[PDB]
Amino acid sequence: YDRKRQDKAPVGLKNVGNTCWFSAVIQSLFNLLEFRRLVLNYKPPSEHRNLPFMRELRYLFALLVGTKRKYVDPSRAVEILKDAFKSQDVSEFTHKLLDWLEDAFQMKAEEETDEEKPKNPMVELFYGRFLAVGVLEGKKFENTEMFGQYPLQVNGFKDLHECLEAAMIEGEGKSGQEHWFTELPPVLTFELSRFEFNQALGRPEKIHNKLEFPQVLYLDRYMHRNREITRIKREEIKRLKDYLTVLQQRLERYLSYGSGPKRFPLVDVLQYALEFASSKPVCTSPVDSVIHKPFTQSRIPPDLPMHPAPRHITEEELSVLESCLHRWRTEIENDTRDLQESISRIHRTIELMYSDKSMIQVPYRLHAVLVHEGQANAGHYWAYIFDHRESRWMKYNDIAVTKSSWEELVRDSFGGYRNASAYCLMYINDKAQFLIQEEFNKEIETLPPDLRDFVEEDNQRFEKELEEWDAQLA
Amino acid sequence: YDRKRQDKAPVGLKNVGNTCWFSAVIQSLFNLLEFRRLVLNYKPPSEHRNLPFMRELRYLFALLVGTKRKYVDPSRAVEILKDAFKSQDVSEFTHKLLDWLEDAFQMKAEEETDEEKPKNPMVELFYGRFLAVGVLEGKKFENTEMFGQYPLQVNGFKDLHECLEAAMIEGEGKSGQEHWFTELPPVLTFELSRFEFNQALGRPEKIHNKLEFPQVLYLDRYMHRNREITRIKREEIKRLKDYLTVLQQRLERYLSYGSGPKRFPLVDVLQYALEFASSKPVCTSPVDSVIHKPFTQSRIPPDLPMHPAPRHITEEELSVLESCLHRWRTEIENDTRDLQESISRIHRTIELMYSDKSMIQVPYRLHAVLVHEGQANAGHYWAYIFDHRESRWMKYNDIAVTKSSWEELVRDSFGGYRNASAYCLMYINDKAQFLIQEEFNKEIETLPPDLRDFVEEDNQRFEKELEEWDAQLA
Amino acid sequence: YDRKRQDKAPVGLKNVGNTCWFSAVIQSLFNLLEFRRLVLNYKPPSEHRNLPFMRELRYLFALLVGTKRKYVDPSRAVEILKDAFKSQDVSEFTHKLLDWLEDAFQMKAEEETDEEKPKNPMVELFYGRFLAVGVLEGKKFENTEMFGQYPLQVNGFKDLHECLEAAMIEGEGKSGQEHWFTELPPVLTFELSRFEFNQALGRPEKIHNKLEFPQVLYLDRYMHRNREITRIKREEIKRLKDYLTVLQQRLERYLSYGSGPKRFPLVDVLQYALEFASSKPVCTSPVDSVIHKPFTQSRIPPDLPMHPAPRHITEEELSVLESCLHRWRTEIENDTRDLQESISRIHRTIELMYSDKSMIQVPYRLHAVLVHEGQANAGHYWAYIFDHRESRWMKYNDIAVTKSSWEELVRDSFGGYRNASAYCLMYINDKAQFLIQEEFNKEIETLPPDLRDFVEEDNQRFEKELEEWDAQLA
Amino acid sequence: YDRKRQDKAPVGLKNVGNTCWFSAVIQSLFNLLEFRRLVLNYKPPSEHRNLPFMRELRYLFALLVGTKRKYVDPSRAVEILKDAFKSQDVSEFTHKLLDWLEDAFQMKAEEETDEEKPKNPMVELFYGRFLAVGVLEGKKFENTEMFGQYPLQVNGFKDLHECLEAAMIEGEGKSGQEHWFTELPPVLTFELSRFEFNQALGRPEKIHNKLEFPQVLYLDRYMHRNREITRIKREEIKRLKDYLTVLQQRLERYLSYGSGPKRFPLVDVLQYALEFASSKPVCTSPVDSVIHKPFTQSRIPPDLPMHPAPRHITEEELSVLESCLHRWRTEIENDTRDLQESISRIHRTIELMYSDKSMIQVPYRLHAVLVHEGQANAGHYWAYIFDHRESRWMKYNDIAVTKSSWEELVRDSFGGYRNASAYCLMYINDKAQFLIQEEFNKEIETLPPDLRDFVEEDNQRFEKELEEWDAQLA
Repeated sequence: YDRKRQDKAPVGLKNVGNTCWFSAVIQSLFNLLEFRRLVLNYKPPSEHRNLPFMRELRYLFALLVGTKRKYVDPSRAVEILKDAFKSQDVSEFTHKLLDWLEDAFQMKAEEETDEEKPKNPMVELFYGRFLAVGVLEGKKFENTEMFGQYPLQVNGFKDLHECLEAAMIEGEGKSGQEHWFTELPPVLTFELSRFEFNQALGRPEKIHNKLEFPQVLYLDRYMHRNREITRIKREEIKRLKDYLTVLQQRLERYLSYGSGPKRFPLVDVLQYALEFASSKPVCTSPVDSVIHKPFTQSRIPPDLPMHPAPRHITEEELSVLESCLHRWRTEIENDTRDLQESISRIHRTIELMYSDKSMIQVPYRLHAVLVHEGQANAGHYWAYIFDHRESRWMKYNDIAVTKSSWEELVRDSFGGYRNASAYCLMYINDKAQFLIQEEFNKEIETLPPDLRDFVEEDNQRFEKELEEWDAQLA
Repeated sequence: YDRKRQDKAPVGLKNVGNTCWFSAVIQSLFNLLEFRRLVLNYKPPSEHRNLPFMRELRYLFALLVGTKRKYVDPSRAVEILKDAFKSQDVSEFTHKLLDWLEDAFQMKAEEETDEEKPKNPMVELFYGRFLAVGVLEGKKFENTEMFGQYPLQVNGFKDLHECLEAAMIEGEGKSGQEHWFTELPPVLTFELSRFEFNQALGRPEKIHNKLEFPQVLYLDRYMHRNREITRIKREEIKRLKDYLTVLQQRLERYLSYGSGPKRFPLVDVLQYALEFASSKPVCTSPVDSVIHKPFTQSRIPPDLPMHPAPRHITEEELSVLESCLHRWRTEIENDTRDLQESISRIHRTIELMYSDKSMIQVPYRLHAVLVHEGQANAGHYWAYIFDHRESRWMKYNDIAVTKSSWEELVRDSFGGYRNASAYCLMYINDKAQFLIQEEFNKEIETLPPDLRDFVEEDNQRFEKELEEWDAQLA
Repeated sequence: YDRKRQDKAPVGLKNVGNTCWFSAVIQSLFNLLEFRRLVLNYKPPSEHRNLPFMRELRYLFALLVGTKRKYVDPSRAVEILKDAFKSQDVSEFTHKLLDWLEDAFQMKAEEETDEEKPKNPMVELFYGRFLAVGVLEGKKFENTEMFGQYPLQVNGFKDLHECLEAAMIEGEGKSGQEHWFTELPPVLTFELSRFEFNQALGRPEKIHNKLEFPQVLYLDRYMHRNREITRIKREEIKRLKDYLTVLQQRLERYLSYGSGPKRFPLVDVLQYALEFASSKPVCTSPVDSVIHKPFTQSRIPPDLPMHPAPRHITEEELSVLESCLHRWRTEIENDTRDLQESISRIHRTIELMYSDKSMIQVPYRLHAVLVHEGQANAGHYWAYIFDHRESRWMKYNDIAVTKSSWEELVRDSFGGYRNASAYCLMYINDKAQFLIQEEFNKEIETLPPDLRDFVEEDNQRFEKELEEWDAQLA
Repeated sequence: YDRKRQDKAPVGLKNVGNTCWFSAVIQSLFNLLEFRRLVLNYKPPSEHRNLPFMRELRYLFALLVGTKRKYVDPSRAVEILKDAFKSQDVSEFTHKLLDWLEDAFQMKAEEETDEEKPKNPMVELFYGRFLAVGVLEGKKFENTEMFGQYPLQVNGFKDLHECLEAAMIEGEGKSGQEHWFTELPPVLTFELSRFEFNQALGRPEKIHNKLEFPQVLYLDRYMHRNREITRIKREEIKRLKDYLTVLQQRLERYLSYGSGPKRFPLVDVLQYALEFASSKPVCTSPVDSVIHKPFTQSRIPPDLPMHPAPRHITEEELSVLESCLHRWRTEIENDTRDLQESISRIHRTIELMYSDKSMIQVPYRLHAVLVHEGQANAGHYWAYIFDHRESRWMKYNDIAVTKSSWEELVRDSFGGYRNASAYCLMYINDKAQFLIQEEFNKEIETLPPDLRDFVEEDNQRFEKELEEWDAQLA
């Protein structure tokens, strides 16, 4: 019973009161290096639980870098935003934790207002600004606004793009609105709300559709720059979707054919008709070591007529049927093929609509995925985070930080597969490569003298416990 | 908080360590009046936990008759057979409880061996004797044996008779065995073992087939008296079952027709063929307030050709098809009918095989059903018991004895429906009407002076608690 | 090959060009006696295919009464309304056939305009008049109108009443409309349109919901007389339906419980939890003739721990769980019961809403049901008709008129069960008992001298063919 | 209407009386070059329909090589083996067609018995010899025998190897038998019999299990050479299969857990228990533009208690449950993982058992696959054949020879997917590369002078029809 790091790995967090949402959200910010620098180069500049929190955060980050031991107890910092709702959501606890930083980095960026007016390095990372072409009542309206995480809703949609286009267009002398981005943050986050009313049940629940999202997300379609072209693509998309719907309907009828309540493939009914016509006729079905030549069939049953076959049939009734059906069967076997082939193409076309230079210009690496299993109020949470340097997806589940994969991530995050599902996606701008994923070079020993001390004391303190482990063999 | 009987109802039992199997089995014996007399007319005659048990049983029966309060704590008596396995099944606990009585009623029937040799009134009720026509190895063998509850196994069978015939015949210079009853007990019990190995799983589990049993059971087929006729019926049964199997196979083919992996009703394939032939032809399906007269149809769609229809067709291709199919359809529509009708009859015949005078002569009332929900070692148990006098099925679940029904009973007991299922059936001989269901007449006050006292003391003691309930309003 | 009537049964019709809709609709009018009298007491009074049709109809009715032979060829009469669309629906063919009669009985009721103005005995039977409380635009509007068959639409509804209420109320400064009957015909017909668009498919198809209808239909709720009370019931109905919806939602959650995508009965999860807690603990599951006493169980497996069981458990962890779950299980087992019981009651209440004297006063016998299997343009049709006198449902399928049942009728007519389904219901007023189902008494030989002759000639002509059948044995 | 070859492609066959089995089997032999040489270098050497057949075969092969036109009418040759059953199977028609060749190549190999005794070049290709270690009755027996196509049966098996091992071992003082190959043909064929009795139905039908087979088949395990090692592997295989069965059983219980008839994943029951315990308590459930911060959730419902939650709960009932379940859940979540992981490994191990040098030494290219859709007597047939030179799978369906793929082939041949399924597999020895797939080099014009003439005449004759096609524009 003495378990430390392993070859200087990443360190997890023992979360304390099933408040895992913390470890999830922290580990995401911690692995975003620029923000980690910001938190370590912060001192209290000279709601005021604000500042002792960020001190203990500073202390926990320090620990997360230069501890020798497997995990840390962040409860020191948690306890702070915990009692801060006394005198009660899970997504308010965080909303405050972001206010605290937003406000606290405003405070320490106000040390150079000696010759100046404000500018906030946290708000520089997360927030951006989108324009709103709102033709809201007869007359046109055009509001540009600030935005944090863009919230997206998930019901119905297959992929993220689908899920986003539709989340940015509302309505449409007919009122209406459409968004476009003006300025993206470098650290772009999305919310995926799966909550929806369940009429069968009483109340609103998590939807469970699979919703898939890319490792690389190209945002260029969603901006004023390409406002003109996008809008033109979007028509063609719709007019195509419209088309395949007709093909899909017209296909369904081949596949699911019949006037009755149970319906079968037309292919199969024609095939099975001719089988019965071609069946050897009958009148009374209510009372009763060998060497094989190359292309032969052993075991082929005797051709004794039975079961259902027709009672009689002309030679010139048969060969009419055989002409008619065996022709039609092929008329279907192809029409089906052509309808599937027609659709595949139209799908392909829609896939590629936004796919070349000019529209492959604003790429984003998926950095972190926050996933949640369980009920609305009470869940478990955890996170997937890209290593970047080692270039591998890492799964941060409270104490335990495992090397993971995209394939694994997918099973948890997309939904449908497990009970779990993703709720925050966190993308970072590829172009802003090192504004976020740099390591300020000069040439544990990478920390301010404040923290470098504490972390080393607390190392040594934990070291003694190991001297005491092999000294406790005798 | 003071709840007594209601209009002198039946009284339940607070079972103590999820040992409900007790309340179940006791309440069954208690409601069997003759046995209840026996237990009340027993005094210790002059493994010897045997006797103080039966004293406390005597005391609990007394209570069950003449208490004024809703239930009794039988733990006094339970505790006795509980520690009796120290120095561990649930179906050994009972096996001992029956030994105790069997042995203890032998003891007090040995008070009149002054001029005599033995005879046991308990063993007179439960036990009977069956003969064994065993042609076990070349030569014939014929063993008559005593039997308690006949154990039956349940896998596969629909009804109890099926479940019993097959449980009494084993095998068949070929070895073999068959049982017949010689002497039935008046109080005939059956075990229904649902345990069987589950190859998919590891280990043996409860089967869940529905298995149904009658309110009145006629045993005459199962005896030496009718040995000759039964054996003759059993042939005809088999030779009929054999027959309907052919009808059922030959039917299946009409219903589930096709050479492929998915197969459909022949009726429907012929119907849907003619629909397609009769469909209005087409060449290019891969690229594109009113008064109503009596028998009209509004809303009948326009006849515009579409979707799948054939590319061309002669007038004399059509009317060949129409002749051929519309004929065959009717050839099937009838063959089906005749095959179903043939089967119904054969079923009927088998139902009635053992159904008239000479074979309606040994009837048994289902008296009690013991049912069990839950796993093999740990369950819940309860019982259904016929009132006889009030003539209503009563559901005895530990503390709570509710007026119930045959329909309800059926849902718990038969299996398939709920998780629960019956494991003991307890039938009583109709002819032996009052040897069991009498009430020895003379003309609470129906009990020996011993018990009449205790029960009345303990009444009064419980009465004071009620004086203390309305006296505790102030 | 000579097949005549059987004991003077009813006679069918060999329909000629899969125009069965004729035999269906005719046999319905023929069995409605008053209308049959009308057609036989019609002579051409002195679109003029009108009159030679009705002559051949007169001749076919005559035949249907007094033929000795099994069926008749009505093609003489069919041919007439057939070519009448040359110079093309199936429900126009009939619409004309009704115009012809409607107009032709107007012609022969105009023989007593010598001292008078019109009155039409056909129109007297079929047609009625309904009022329209239409609050159509701000201001109120109130139109009474004539009506033939009331057309009803079927999607969604369970029973006919449901299917009718909703068919008589449209909408609802908000526009709206509601119908009530003013004057019912004695011979009240309804259309059941099952056609609806099928978005999955291309085009509109037959719906297949089961829709049930009564043998006796009480119309009183649907009239101005009870306009006040009905409207009051309809509120209470709605406010109850509203209520049970809440009960049904709140029930669903007990039955289909879980945060995940697959959800199970809460009962079962609690039951299966306690089974696992109560399972005998284990640490390493990834690498490895007897007399039976009455209430015992043979074959109960050994209790060897295995498979999944927990790794460890306190005695005071167990009995907390056992207290908590075994309590909750019962809290659910009852809540479920109470919710089902609550619903049953509310259903009952709604069933009886319109059920006593004052609302059991306008009864209608279902006289005939017209059913149709097959596609929109091309079907098969047939009819069920109540005998009244013999008091038995008769199934008229082209040539073949069989004794049938309500149970059989139900399978064809209601939908869901077979491919077939009913499209016209024909009810008759119970009170107008003999205006329709009389037989004008005086005391084959029940026909005018015209027809009595022809029918007897044509009898004799058919008789000779039978003299020629036993004379053709030699 | 004049359609010839396309860029000198392969030529199909218009089969004549739904006798496609011919085109199938011929095109397979034709594309096997050595056999094609044999048939072209055959002249009648000097049942005697034998020889004029092979003349017309010679003529049809000639045509298949050097025709300019799209297909050929082989009916000349078919007609010959057709009437040869007059004075009636489909797999006798072929059995004769192979006898004819077998016998006819014996005849023309008997032209060099001037100094010799026999040797047959056809029989050299197809036939081989297998040994039979038969311990048939107490004493051992050892028969080596000739064999043509090895017939395999398909029920149950997944892959061909499985399907073959089991087809070569029969039984096992206990009788028994096992085969091993002694001498393989270079052109090794297998039969896949899918016919089996269908007890539910009447009679034997095609099974539809997917059965998969490789493009490259390594036969070394199936021979006397490796008799010793194979037998040793086969034990270890069995003892492993035995093992995973235990793992699979022990897994099933985690996944499909419950005492009742419906059973659910243990994971899910524990998860859903804790959800309900953790549900916010309740007493009466039978009667009643914003900027979002980064990691927040909008739309999270209010926490108002409802529906099912428990009636009450201690703080120290809760945290016992939470300890107990949240622990156990993880105990399962891992045990599952370990059991799946254990199995994957054991599967892998079995896959590789026969997989390295010494057992990768006798490789066979799948050359041709013959597939058949339809009923036992009446089917459609077609073939897939590897090009070798162009190195692409070609689908030969009567007239129409299309460029195809392994992926496509798989859909037709393996079964389960379509109605069709493969019945002959034809493998060729990789090592015997050119004994079969050579082209005897020297340096249409590749044919004897006999055939070179006819084929060119018949070319020119067909050429005139094209002069007549553009000359028939005017």
